[PDB]
Amino acid sequence: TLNNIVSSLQRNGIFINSLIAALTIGGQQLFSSSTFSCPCQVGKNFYYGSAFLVIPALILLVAGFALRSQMWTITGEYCCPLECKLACLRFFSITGRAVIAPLTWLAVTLLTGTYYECAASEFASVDHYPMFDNVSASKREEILAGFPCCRSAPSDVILVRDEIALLHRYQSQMLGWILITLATIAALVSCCVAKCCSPLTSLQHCYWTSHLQNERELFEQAAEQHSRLLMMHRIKKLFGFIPGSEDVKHIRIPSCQDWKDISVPTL
Amino acid sequence: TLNNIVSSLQRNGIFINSLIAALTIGGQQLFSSSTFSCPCQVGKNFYYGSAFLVIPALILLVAGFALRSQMWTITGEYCCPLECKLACLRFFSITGRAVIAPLTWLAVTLLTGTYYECAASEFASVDHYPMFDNVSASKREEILAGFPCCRSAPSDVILVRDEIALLHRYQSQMLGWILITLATIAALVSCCVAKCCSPLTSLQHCYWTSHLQNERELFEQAAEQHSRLLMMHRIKKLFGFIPGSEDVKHIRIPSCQDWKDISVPTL
Amino acid sequence: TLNNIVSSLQRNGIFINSLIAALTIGGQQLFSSSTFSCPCQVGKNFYYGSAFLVIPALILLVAGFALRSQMWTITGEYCCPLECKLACLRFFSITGRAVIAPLTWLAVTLLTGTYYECAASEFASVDHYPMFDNVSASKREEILAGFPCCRSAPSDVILVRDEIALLHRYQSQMLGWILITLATIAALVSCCVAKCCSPLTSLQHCYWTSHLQNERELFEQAAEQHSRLLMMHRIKKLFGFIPGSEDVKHIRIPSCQDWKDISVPTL
Amino acid sequence: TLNNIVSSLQRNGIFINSLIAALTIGGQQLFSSSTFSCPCQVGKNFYYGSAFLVIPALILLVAGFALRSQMWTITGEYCCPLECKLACLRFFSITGRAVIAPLTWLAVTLLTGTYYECAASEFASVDHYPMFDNVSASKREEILAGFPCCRSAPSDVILVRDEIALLHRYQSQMLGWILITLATIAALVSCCVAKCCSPLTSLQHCYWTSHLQNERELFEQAAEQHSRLLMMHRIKKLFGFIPGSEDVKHIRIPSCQDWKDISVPTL
Amino acid sequence: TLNNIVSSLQRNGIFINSLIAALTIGGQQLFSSSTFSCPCQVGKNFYYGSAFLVIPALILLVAGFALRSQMWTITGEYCCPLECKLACLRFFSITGRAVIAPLTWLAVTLLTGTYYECAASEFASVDHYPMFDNVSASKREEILAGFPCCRSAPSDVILVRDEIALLHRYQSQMLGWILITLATIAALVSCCVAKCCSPLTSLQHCYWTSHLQNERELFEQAAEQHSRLLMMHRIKKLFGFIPGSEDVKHIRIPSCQDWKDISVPTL
Amino acid sequence: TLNNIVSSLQRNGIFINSLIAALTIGGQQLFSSSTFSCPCQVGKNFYYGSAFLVIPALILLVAGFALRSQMWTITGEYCCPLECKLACLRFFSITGRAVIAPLTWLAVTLLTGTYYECAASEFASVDHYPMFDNVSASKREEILAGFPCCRSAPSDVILVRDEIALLHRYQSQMLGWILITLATIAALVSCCVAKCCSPLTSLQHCYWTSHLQNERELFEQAAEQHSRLLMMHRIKKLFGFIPGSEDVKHIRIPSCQDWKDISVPTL
Amino acid sequence: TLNNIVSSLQRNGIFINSLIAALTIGGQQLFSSSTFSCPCQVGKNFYYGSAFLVIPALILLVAGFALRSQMWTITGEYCCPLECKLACLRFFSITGRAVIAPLTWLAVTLLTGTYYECAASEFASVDHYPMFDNVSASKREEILAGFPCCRSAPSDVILVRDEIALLHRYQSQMLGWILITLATIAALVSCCVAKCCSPLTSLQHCYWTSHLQNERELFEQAAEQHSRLLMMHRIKKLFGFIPGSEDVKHIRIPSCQDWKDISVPTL
Repeated sequence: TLNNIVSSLQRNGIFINSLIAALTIGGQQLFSSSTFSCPCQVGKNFYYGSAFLVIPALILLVAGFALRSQMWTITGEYCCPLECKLACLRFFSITGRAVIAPLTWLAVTLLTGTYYECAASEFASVDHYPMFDNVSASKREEILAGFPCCRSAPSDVILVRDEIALLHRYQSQMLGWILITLATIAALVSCCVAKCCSPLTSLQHCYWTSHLQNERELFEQAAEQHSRLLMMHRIKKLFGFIPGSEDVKHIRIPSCQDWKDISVPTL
Repeated sequence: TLNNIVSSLQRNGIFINSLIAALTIGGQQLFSSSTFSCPCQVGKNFYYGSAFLVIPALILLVAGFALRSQMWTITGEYCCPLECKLACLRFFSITGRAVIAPLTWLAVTLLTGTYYECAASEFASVDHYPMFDNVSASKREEILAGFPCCRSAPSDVILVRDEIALLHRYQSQMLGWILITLATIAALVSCCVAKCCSPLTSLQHCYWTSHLQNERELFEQAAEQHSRLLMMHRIKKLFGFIPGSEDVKHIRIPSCQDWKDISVPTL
Repeated sequence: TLNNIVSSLQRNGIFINSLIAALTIGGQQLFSSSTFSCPCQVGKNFYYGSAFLVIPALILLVAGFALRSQMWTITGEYCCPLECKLACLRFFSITGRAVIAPLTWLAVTLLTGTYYECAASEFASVDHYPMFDNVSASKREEILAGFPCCRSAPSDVILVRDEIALLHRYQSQMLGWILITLATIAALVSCCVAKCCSPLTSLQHCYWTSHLQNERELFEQAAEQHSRLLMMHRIKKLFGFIPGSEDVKHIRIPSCQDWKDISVPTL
Repeated sequence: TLNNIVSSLQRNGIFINSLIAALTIGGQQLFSSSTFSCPCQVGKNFYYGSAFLVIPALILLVAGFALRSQMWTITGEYCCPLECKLACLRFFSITGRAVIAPLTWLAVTLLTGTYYECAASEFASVDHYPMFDNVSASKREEILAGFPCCRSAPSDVILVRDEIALLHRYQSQMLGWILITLATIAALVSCCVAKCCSPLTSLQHCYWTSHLQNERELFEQAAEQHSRLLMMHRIKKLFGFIPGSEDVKHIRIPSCQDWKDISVPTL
Repeated sequence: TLNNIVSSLQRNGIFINSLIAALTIGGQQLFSSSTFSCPCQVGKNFYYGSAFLVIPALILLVAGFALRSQMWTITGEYCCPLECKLACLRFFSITGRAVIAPLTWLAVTLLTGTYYECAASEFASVDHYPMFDNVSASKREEILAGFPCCRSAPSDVILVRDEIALLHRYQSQMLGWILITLATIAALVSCCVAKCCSPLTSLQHCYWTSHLQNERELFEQAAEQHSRLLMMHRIKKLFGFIPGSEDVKHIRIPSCQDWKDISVPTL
Repeated sequence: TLNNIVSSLQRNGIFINSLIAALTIGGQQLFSSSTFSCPCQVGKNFYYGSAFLVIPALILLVAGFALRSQMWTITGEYCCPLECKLACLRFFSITGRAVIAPLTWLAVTLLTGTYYECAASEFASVDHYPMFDNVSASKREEILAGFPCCRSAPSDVILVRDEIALLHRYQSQMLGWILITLATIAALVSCCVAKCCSPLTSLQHCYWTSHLQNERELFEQAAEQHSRLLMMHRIKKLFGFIPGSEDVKHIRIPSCQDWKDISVPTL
Repeated sequence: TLNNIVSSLQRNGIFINSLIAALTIGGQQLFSSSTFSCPCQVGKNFYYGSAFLVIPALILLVAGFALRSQMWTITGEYCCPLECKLACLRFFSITGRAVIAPLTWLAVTLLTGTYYECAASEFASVDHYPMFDNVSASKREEILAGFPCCRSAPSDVILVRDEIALLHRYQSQMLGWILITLATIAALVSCCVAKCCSPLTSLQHCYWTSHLQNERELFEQAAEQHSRLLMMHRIKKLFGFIPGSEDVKHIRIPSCQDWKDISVPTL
């Protein structure tokens, strides 16, 4: 009964996607909490924030594609009629499974806002501030590059610092919501177009998916068993008894040519 | 006996709806407690409050529609007599299941009132207040935009601040109740009209719903088994034995054309 | 033996009603403790108290009616001799089950008294108080509207405040008892009239109720099984084997017209 | 063996009565501890104490009568020889079960004495007290109405207050004992008269009570089963198979008139 | 059922790789936390940081290759047509398993950044610093070599120290991301080329891998059993009974030449 | 099933080696923590550090060789063609098992560095230090010999002390890494040469190892049983019954010569 | 299965030796911690340290020899060809088991060093110390005899005391290592010579040891059973029934001579 509910969960797309999203959230939380500190330099703040913001998204997307064995088969079909559309639909389902990780990472990282502040702490528009008039441009880049990591300046500076930080957090969370909404809308219209383009009815589709899963599992079982039987026959020929046999009555001593023979697997 | 009560709960619309509502409430509580802070800017306070207030409602509604497989089938029927009314009724039941999430999120978020204060902290009507007479309009937008996040001004300011906050909380909770009542009334009249328009009697309807559930489960079971049998026959033809067979007496070595053959699934 | 006592409790009207009442009490306690604060405005105090006092009662009553499936059947009978009286009696039992929630909520909320103080904190009769003579009417509405939420005024004000609060709590609890007594008396006379009007004897009534419960459960079981058998025959016709069969000897490959055929359920 | 001792307790009148009394005591304790505060007004103190003292007694008595199904049957007999006396005896046993709740509530509430002090804190006889000579009658009602809730006056006032409180507690507990004794004596003489008037011997009575319990349970079992059999026959006629049957060989498709037919239950 | 899921995990490449990565991370954390301290010398800081950075990577890579028994067989094939490509593919899978450890160690050690600071604390570009103008070159190497381990100098020195440390941490984490991205991209293009060059189809490949695993396990089982049977026959010849036999009736005392005989195993 | 996984672990070389390494690490940690203190003499510091560093390595190596029973058999073969190479390979496997302990002890003791500081605290190169110019050579050996155990001198001395200690820890850990790398490289090239020199194929080798293990276990079982049977026959001859027999009917009293006879075991 | 692994451990020489060593270590630790205090006399310090150092070693060695029953048999053989060498080998194995205790006790006691300091605290070479020049020889023995137990003298004395204590601890631990190395080397060369001198091959030896163990256990079982049978026959003769018999039909009353007879056991 345990394996019953195990497979029943395995089929559930919702459970697998929720697990992927929860794992991404937790991993991102730990990762940010431990290994994130702003450089607080002048030219290198941007790249530092954008790397954490973007790179793991690409990594996780490429992982979500490459870790699906079915993707390799469909690529082999493409790599050097109806079948084209069916391949497109399988690749579509693969994309649906894979895309959940980069977008959840991006959404949680933007909603938290910590990365964005560091990423765009130099682009702050400072035109109506009383302390920044006299300061030289280079000195301006220096004072502007210090705000996110820490505060050591007088109270007026920490005031303007907190105001800029609040503005940038707002911008970050707004980007997060724009991305969430755009992604859900795109996924909806994409499922709509996929259903519209499908040459199958609503019943043939279920038979199709079941056929795919059963076909893969059955061919792997059969191939493994047939190979084992052939190997067991090669060994019975060489030694003179079947490996599983009990109380074998005839044993054949191998010669010096038989070893040479069984060296090669005949593919 | 466990799966007995599991399916018995699965049928219960009341239990599923209560679970959806409890999960939405808890998720909203955590979400608000962790990632909510007002920008306390001048033009950007509104959008920030309205995003949290509205966007997750749209997200959850689109989710409640799209996650129901039956909706995809009915759309396929619509996508390029009595059947039209039956499709309308199924889509109606789907809507009934889906609508519970956005309205519970909206009701709990309005009753709590925290989002509304930030959302409409600029529109405060300040005409009979003694400190706001002399202040310039821009300075007025600046002092008005600071009240929700924190208080650093003298005691008179914190007094007027607390009064405005109480007024806005009142308005929020009133909107919450208006929405709850309007939604329940609309749901009631909608179920009434649906029952009135139904061409079925009170008994044919039960037979209908049972037929729908049984039809879907049975066709998926049958299709999966038939596909497995056909695949098991293709493998018996290629290898020479049935994958489940024990003590197979005849094994056929595949040729170089058979692999080419079994490459294609014949759809 | 577990399901034995489970159904035995399910039949018990007393247990179900006690559970409904306990759940309403607990929910009201939590709800009031968390999301209740007085606006302490001038015109908006009343509506705020009356909403919490009244709206959930209407909500819970409409819920207690609409969540009973039998009510839908009786409405369908009414919706576009002896049977009329029997329908009246069933609807009466439904009302008996449903009414327990709004009245328990109202009784507990009035006995607690917290809502009533806020609801009617403006209507206080202030004619024999020494501080309210000179105060202007608008200023009077302002001082009167502040008493429930908090006290910041001198000791004389907190004295008169506590006195008004005690008077209003008294009025609230008295209303609570009047409502409890009126409701119990009405329920008693209503059960009396229902028994008096019943055209059945004391024995035919038991047979009647048992007939109703058995009729509903049996027709749902039978209809579900018959639909499953018909579906299993349609699938045997299409595929060539019965879904439950083991070691099927004849498999029929479907054609391109059979899929079209089984697309429609024949209702 | 569990249901054995469960029914054995169910028969025990002593256990059921002890449970009712313990539940009433605990409920009264919680109720008084949470929702009881004196108004400390002038004209409204009395009604406030008398409501808590009396109303729940009436409520619980009407509940103890109305919750007994047998009472409904006997009323139906009365509602529009030996049988009259037997009905009187059944109604007598019902009264014996019902009366335990109001009298236990009254006894515990009077023995505690908290309600009585508030109920009769205005009627105090103040004729030999040195501070009450000069005070005007209205001022006297004001000072007299403040004693129970709290003490803020000088030490002489708190002295006379504590003395009045002790006197009223004494009166309350004395009333409690008078009520307990009167109730037990009345119950004793009432059981005596009931035994004296009973036209049955000491053995016919046991057979009678057993007959009543067995008659009710048996008729409900039989009626339910007979109704189920008749319903199962109506369904066999409509569908063509009995709902419990396994491997049904003949299935009859219903026509459009059969649904109309089975719509009505034939009562 | 335990060994079922044990082997099912054993097959999972993802689980084994995740376990290797987690173990490497934990071991690196402990190792760095306990046995890492900078020498804070002048010429020897570099080698000290580069050893920890690089050497364990080489060690773990050579371990990941050498601990795979299959690698020894393929090397024996190489050591003094289609088979060459198949050997290349097996060696490729071995590389895929092995490479996960050195790159995870390098990535975690660079992302942490502690090693890099010590490794390149001498190469700091000091051209625009006010305290380093006058200092002699040798004294410069001395002050520059002290920053990572500890701070004892005045506040200006600890300021410039913290700035250099932040710059070097930035450079380290950037190198970490460059390495992660380059490694994932190389692995992707490498799997692509391997799939492109594979002379097998998508089905022959599964049969191939299953054949390899079954062939190895079966030949080891068979060889062990055959050797045991031959040994049991040599012992039956020498002693006169089979080691497992019960109630042996004939025992042969060995002579002084038989011991000489059984001394040699005949290979 | 327990003994199943017990033997399966017993075969695992990796598990046994990991256990040996963990035990060596823990034992070394305890040993160093409890019984290690520097003498802080002048001529005797070196020997004291080198003993702990080196002696347990020799001890553990000789133990790893001598505790393997197979080593005794191969030595007996050597002690006063193909067989020589096979003996070399067995001795090689023994060495592979044995070498893991001394090198792990050496690596952990060097990486920790505590022993090395004491071992080479006299050889410190003191040529560019301001306090050591004037001090006489003997006094120099005295001040130099005190640094590791404790510090009682002024702050300048503890400064130079900490610097020397850091330098020596660096040298120790560098030696540790050099030893680890040299050992792994030597083990790799040694396994390579052993595989290259092996006159067996990749399959004959598995049969060989299995033959060795089975041969040893079987001959010990057979020899023990045969000896027991012969002894049981000597006792049956002397006493007149077989030791395991039940309900022996004939008992023979031994004479005074039989005891003399059974005194000798006939070897 | 429990006795299976119990005997399997019993055979393991390594487990028994490890247990002996652990028990000796723990016992020595407790013994030293509780009952060890230096006399701090002049002539009696030496004997006190040497007793604890040496005597328990002799005790434990004599115990390890005398507690082995096989040693008694071999001594009986010696006490008033090939057999001499076989006896030598058995006595050798006994020595191997016995020697582990005295050497572990000596090694742990020397490595700890506490005993040695007390044992040789008088022999300290005091020739280059400034306080010991003037002191008279007897006074020198008095000051020298006080250092180990406690310190009450000025700081210069505690300095020279700690230095002497460190020197003596060094000497102790060096002796410990010399003893460990000498013992392991002697054991190795001794096992080598024993294997070299053994007239048996590598297989006859296993048969020999198994024969010895089986011979001892079997003769004890047989002798016990035969004696029990003879005793049971003497009792059957005297009483007239066999002690284990059930429902004995014939009972013989003993006479006054039979008691005299059964008094003697006939040896």
